[PDB]
Formats: sequence, C-alpha cells, structure tokens
Amino acid sequence: MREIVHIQAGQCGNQIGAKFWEVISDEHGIDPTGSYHGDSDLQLERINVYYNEATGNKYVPRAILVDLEPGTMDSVRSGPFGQIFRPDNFVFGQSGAGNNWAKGHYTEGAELVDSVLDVVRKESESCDCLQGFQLTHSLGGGTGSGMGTLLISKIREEYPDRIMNTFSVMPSPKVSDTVVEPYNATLSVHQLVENTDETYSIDNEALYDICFRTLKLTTPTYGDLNHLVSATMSGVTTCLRFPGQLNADLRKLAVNMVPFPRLHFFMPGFAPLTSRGSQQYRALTVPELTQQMFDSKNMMAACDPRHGRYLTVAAIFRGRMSMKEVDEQMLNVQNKNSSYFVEWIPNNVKTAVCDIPPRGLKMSATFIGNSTAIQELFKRISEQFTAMFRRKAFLHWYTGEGMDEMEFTEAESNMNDLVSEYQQYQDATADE
Amino acid sequence: MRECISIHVGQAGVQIGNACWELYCLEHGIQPDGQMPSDDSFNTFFSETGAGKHVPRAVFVDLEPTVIDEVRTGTYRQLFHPEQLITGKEDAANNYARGHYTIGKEIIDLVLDRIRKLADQCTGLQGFLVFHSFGGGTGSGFTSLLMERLSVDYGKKSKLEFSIYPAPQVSTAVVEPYNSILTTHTTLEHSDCAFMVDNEAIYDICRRNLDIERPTYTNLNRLISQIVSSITASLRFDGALNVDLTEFQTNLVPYPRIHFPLATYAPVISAEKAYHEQLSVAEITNACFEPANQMVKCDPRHGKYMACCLLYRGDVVPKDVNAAIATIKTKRSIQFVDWCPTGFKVGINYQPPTVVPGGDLAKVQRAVCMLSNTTAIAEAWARLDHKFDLMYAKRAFVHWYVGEGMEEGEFSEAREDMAALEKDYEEVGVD
Amino acid sequence: KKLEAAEERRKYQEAELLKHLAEKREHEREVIQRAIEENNNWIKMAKE
Ligand SMILES: Nc1nc2c(ncn2[C@@H]2O[C@H](COP(=O)(O)OP(=O)(O)OP(=O)(O)O)[C@@H](O)[C@H]2O)c(=O)[nH]1
Ligand SMILES: Nc1nc2c(ncn2[C@@H]2O[C@H](COP(=O)(O)OP(=O)(O)O)[C@@H](O)[C@H]2O)c(=O)[nH]1
Ligand SMILES: [Mg+2]
Repeated sequence: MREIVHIQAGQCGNQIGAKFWEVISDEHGIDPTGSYHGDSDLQLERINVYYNEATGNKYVPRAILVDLEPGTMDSVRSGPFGQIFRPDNFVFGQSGAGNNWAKGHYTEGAELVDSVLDVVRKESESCDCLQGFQLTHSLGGGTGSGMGTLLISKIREEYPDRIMNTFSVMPSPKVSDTVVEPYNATLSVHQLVENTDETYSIDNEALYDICFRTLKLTTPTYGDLNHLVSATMSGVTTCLRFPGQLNADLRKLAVNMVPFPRLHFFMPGFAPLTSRGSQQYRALTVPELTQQMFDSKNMMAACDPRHGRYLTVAAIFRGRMSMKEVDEQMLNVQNKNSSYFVEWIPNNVKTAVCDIPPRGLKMSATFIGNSTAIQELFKRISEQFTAMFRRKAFLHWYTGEGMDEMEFTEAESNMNDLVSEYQQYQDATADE
Repeated sequence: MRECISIHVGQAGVQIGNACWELYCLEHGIQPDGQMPSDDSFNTFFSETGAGKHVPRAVFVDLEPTVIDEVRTGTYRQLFHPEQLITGKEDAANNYARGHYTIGKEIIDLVLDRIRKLADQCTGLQGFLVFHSFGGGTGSGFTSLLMERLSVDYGKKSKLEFSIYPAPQVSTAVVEPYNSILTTHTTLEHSDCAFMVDNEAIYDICRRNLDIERPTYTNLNRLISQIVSSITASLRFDGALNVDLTEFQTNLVPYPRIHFPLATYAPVISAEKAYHEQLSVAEITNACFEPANQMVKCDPRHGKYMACCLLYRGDVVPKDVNAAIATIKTKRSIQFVDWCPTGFKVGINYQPPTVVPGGDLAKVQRAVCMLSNTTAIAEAWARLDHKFDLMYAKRAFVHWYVGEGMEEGEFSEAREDMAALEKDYEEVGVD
Repeated sequence: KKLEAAEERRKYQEAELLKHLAEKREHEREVIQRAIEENNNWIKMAKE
C-alpha cells in the first residue's frame, strides 16, 4: 500500500481539487515548480502517497484533471500551482454536460471516459503498490456528478480490489447554480452507495451556514466555501501523507470506519473555523479543540451529530500539543457523551496526533465520523427530489438523453433504503 | 548444541525482536556488526560465520516493508543477513483473513524456505520462538498460517509464542478482538506454550514504575525484552532450569490447551532517579505476588495455580530464596489445584540483568521472573470474548473477512473454541 | 484445501462484481442507443 491516484471531475471537482493540491504542496514544502524547499524530513517521508518523483529533485501530483468543458482546465493551468500538474494528465472535452447528470453519465461523458481511463492506467501501471483512487466532484452538476460516477464504475471494473474514495460535494438551494440539483444528487448517491468504499459528504448547505453564521460573511463566495473544503481535505488526509500508526492507508481507514458495506458516508468536522482573510487569531486549547467534535456548528455535513449515534470516529489533532492531554480530553468526551456512541462497537473512537499543523494555524482538529445522523442530509435530498419528481418537472432534460423514469424511482428508493439502514443501527441495542 | 530459531511476525513482532536482539548482544558482548572480542551457550541463538561474526538464528517477517526497512537501515543492519529480513508489498490491513489467506498465501513458501535454510545450519534444533501481535492482520493472520505449516514441516518440534495481547491505550484497529480470537483458535493446536503480554499491563508499569507520562512502543518493548531475556537466559547461558524448550512445557503445561503462563517481573526501577538501596531477594520475591508487576491484567487471588517457576538472575543465593518462599507461605494462601503440589521450581542464573544504555530501566544486582500457570488468566480471554460478542451479534465489520474468502462459520467455530477454552479453565480449577 | 478454498471463494465474488458491472455497461449502451433510435424516428416522422 503506497500510491493514491487522484481524479478531479467537473467545475466543482477541479476547483476543490486545485485548492487541495496548493494546500498539501505548501504543507509538504513543494513550490509551484515541483521543487522541495521545506526544512523537515517528515514532509518527504510519505511524499510518494500523492506525488511521483520526476527526474531530479522534482515532485509531480499523481492527479488526473477531467471536465467535459475546456474553460475550467485553463483556469487551473493559469492558477498559482497550475504549472505543477502533468500536462498529459489534463483530459477535457469540448461539449459540456449542461448541469445534466444524463449527459455526464450516458452521452458526452461516455464519449470521453476512455481518454480518462487511458491516463489513469498510465498512472496506475507506474505504481509500485497502488492503494486506490481519490475522486473530488460535486453531486449537483453534470460532469462531476454523472461522469464522475461513470468513471468510478469503469475504474471499479478494471481495479475491483483497490479502495475507492470520494470527496462528494452535496448541493444546496442556498448556493445553487441549477434547479435540477436534487435529480443529479439522487442519481449520484445511488451510484456511490454501490461503488465507493468511503465517501466524505461535503455539504454546501453546511459550508454556506458556517460562512454566513460563524464567519459573518454576508455574501459567501465559492472561494469562501472552498477555504473550508481545503482545510477539511488536508485534515482527513493527514494520516495518509505523514508517518503515523492509525489509519495510515486507505484500506486500514476503511476497515476501522466501515462496519456495514453501504454505510460508508462520512460526516467531516473541523476546528477552529477560519475565514480566508482571518490570519489573526489567538485561541484554541486541547479541551476547546475536543469540544467541537459534537458541535454541529463545526460539521461539514448539515447534520446534528447529537440527533444520531456514532458508529466509528477518527479524530486527528495537529500542532504541538500534549498527547497525554489529548487522550484525557478524548476519553472525557466519550464518557460524558456515552449516549451518542454505539455500545456494540467497543473502543470505536480512534485518535491520531500529527506534529505538523496546517497553514495559518498553530493548532487544529479534524474529525471523521461515521454517524447515523448523516440520514438528515439524505432525507433533505429525497424531499427536494420528490417535490420535483411528483410533478415530473424538468424530466424532459433527462428522458431527452435516453433515460427512463424507472432509473429515477430506483435511485430514490435506494437512497431512502440507506436512510432506513442508518435509522436501524441508530435504534439497535447491545441486548446481544 | 541445541539451537533455537526466533520468528518475528508483523510490526509488534519485528519491533519486539529489535529490542530482544539488542539486549542479547549486550548480554553476550556482541557488537552491532556481529563482532565480539570474547560462556559458549550463546551459540543456541547465534550462528557463527567464517569471519568470526555472530548472526542471530532469526527470521523477521512483515507483509508491508516499512518496519523491517528500519532494521535494514538501523544500527543492527550488519547483525542480520539480508535474506533473513522478509517483506511483502501490501499489508494485511488489520484483517486476519488478508494475513492468513489473500496476502499470506503469496509469501508463505518463501518464509518457510528461509526458515529451512536456518534449520539446515542446526545440529540439534530445539524448535521455534514466535513473536507477534494478536491485533494486526499480519501478527494474527500470518502467524496462524505459519504455525500450521511449521507443524507439517517440523514434526514434533517445540513452538513457543510471545503474543501481544491488545490494549485500547495503544490499539490501532476496532477489529482487534476479531483478529485475536481467530488467531487463538487456529494456533491453539500448533503452539506448545504461549506467553501473553498485555499491552495495558506494560503501559501501566511504564507509567507507574518508570514515570513515563505517555509510554511509546520503544518504552514498552525495552520492558518486554527484559522478560523475554529472563525466559531465554537459561537457553543462552549454562542454566539449570528451563534448559531446553521441552522443559518449559514439562514444568508449566499440565494439559495441552491450558498452555498460557502468566509472567511477573521484578524489579522495574527508573534510571533517572536518586541512588537507592538495592532490593533483597525477599523484596523481589514479594513483588512477584503483586498484581501490579504482572504482564497480563488479571487476579490470581480469584484463581488457582497449577505450576510456578521462579527464575532468579544475578547476585542470588539459594538460602535467601528459600527463606523468602517460606515467609510468603505464612502470609499468603497461594492456592493450588487439588491434583498439583503447592510448590515452586526455582532457577538461578548467575548473570545480573543487563539494561540498554540511556534506557529507562535502572541497573540492578538481582532480578526475578515468575512464570505461573494460573486459572486467573482466563479473565484475559473473557474480556476479549465479550468485545468479540458485542460486534459479532450485529455482524459489524464481518463483511471485510467474508470478502477475503473467509466464511461466517469460521467466526462461530473460533468463538465456540474460545468458549470451550474458558470452560476448560473453569473445569480445571473445580475441586 | 482450506486455502485454495479462499482463492476460489475470492473469485466467485470478483466474477460476480464483473457481472454486476457488465450489467451496468449493458444499460448505458441500451440508453445511449435508445437516445438515437428515438431521434432517428422523430425525423422518420417529420420527413413524411
Ligand atoms: N508491545 C508492542 N505492541 C505493538 C507494537 N506495534 C504494534 N503493537 C500492537 O499490535 C497491534 C497492532 O498490530 P501490528 O503488529 O501493528 O500489525 P501487523 O502485524 O503489522 O499487521 P498489518 O499491519 O495489519 O499487516 C496493536 O495492539 C498494537 O498496540 C510494538 O512495537 N510493541
Ligand atoms: N463548494 C463548491 N461547490 C461548487 C463549486 N462550483 C460549483 N459548486 C457546486 O457544484 C454543483 C454544480 O456542479 P458543477 O461542479 O458546477 O458542474 P459540473 O461542471 O457539470 O460538474 C452545485 O451544487 C454548486 O453549488 C466550488 O468551487 N465549490
Ligand atoms: Mg503492520
């Protein structure tokens, strides 16, 4: 287990993916040319998980950039770290998906899919020991959503034994670019339930609420939302890219986090919450960092963790702090909040501490929870879907692509079963 | 000549192996390059090359290369020949099924070929010492696979284990109870004697006795190595008790399945402490009957003894020992089973305990390791079995094992065997 | 026996995923061909 192959699909996927690469390059001391200029051996110890070493001192992201639209790709190349990417790894179409899952999954996407697989095969065959794949995409669009899930299925076919991981961004009416987002999301959730091993549920509803309510940003931009996404992505991948004992690879993370195959949707959390401009800040102790685990205000999925129960939790502390203090504080939270952890999975909270804090902060905490409360996110999508589907509104955009009504009914039913499954384990007891 | 082959499986096994071999070298005066400027018994554990270099009779195995890569870059890189440090590419991902079946099946033949090459250098091979964790996929899965194959290739050859019983303070997987029960069931019929080391007991000794706020594997292993050295000192030096591997079994194992002795070590003293009075034989003997010095957390006062071995090391006189045992009997019940005599088998090995320079342990003139077969050890199995039951009732995480080709029936079989083992400890203590 | 057992048990479930995944390729080709046949026939209509 070594290399992770990263895929970026659609507008959102490429925007969030590009930010992930500039954040992690900065943490690993890599400049936009690919040269390491850091001053810590920890930065290079597990550099091979995300970077290929090219001739000389240069490091190249093992990243494939995908879109059915060319514009986003140009914006990435023009960017700060745009030059770091492998030129041959940009795979783009000319005919977009027009925020239509059917175009991304069946028409335009199907036409481009083989060109993408050719690039993923090149990266995969170069690997000493491929862990698997990491996909960043939105569920509300057409490319990220439809083509992204098509790619997952095509990759799963060729690499059935590798770990399939995603960072899936959930649509919200609060920051919506299309009226059909509930359809695109439901059709994609159906695909993810079946085809991924782990999915980080990144909710735009929660990101907007954090920016507006907590960061006091009257009109949040994608730039503001993406600052929270990149902080979360950096946090959840800490264990994979730095030397550590816990969840050091994609499979060990999945084995510790996924008790039942379909229940692989994670609720990420982050503390402290910061705004792009906020380079202040003077705060955050160990008890303070720990308290934000149950804090709904710090969740990247718009669910209250106190409305459910944690099946499994992974908590990552970053910065210079006492491991003794972390262990005490973490035990206190489990003992005080006993009722929000399932009794039939003993020692289900695993903690890791990394000496390297993320940029701008001296101390941070990242939470990865497998909570039954994630059903609130799926319920929200199902109700938005049904409001439209009941009247067959905008259905012509999908049937016009060759889709049948049954696929819509099936996707919805599968998502409602997922909700019902979370509820089942929420109500389960250690009567054993 | 009576050679012993040491096998170190997975991260725990390899890391404990590093601590053991470092200590053996200090005890026998072997430098990290295998050179020694020199009783002769050390030859049971170290072979000799044409260049006068001393090489451990050991195999280090891991399914991932990281841990062993540290041995082959480290201080003792010249001590071992490259062929005895075996690594795969893909680990068992804390999954017994991956370690035993999927991944293990690829490297098994290579590991046995290396073991065979070491055995070919032996004139009187006694058997094997197997070091592994219960919790990891390699430590659990690969060990049981290897143990089965060793029984086939080395017909009625002694196999002893040093098993790392899992602790939540240092646990890396939620599935450790599953891996622990699966490995215990499969290995039970293949092991002659197994010494469990509870990571919590070791963690607590480091915290309490060595004043280490947050003990690391380095701290834990140094302490573990001292107990392993106490058990193996009479094989590596011209000892009187536990002189051969068959003698461990004879002295401590009354029934094939009840082969899990409890180790208790004393004294464990901090190095960064003010000069203090050396402990007497009475003081160190008293410390053996204190649950705080145990290697496994359990209550012997709630159990019954079936065998007790006291292994003294250093400046110790028989008169001092007998006086100490006599006073203990006057104050303590020390209850034995009906069919066993109330007694001790005592051994004195003249070499005082050696400690790693710059280590956490203080140098002492005399130390003692008590190996007792008590029914109280069943408490450790019960704790593990209960955690297994909690998850298994919901089939939580079971899909990971089934996906690797394991059958759900193997989980039921393993758990029923553990229930029979708990029942055996109960039946043995009856009268 | 109790190992090639795992080996063979491994394969049924991979072959199975490949079926569950050849079935997912089926649909796509059907729904893309159906996405032409219909447009092919709207003009078959339109001309006459
Ligand atoms: N005492 C001690 N315990 C250890 C050490 N390393 C790991 N462990 C324990 O062993 C268990 C984890 O298993 P590992 O040995 O790390 O894993 P592995 O055998 O390499 O197997 P895989 O990584 O899954 O292939 C946990 O209970 C750890 O606390 C060590 O150096 N010393
Ligand atoms: N967080 C975030 N969401 C975005 C971004 N760009 C678009 N979205 C969201 O993604 C969905 C629209 O999909 P998009 O990725 O633009 O379409 P695609 O190009 O066809 O994949 C909606 O839910 C948008 O709110 C971005 O940069 N950040
Ligand atoms: Mg390991």
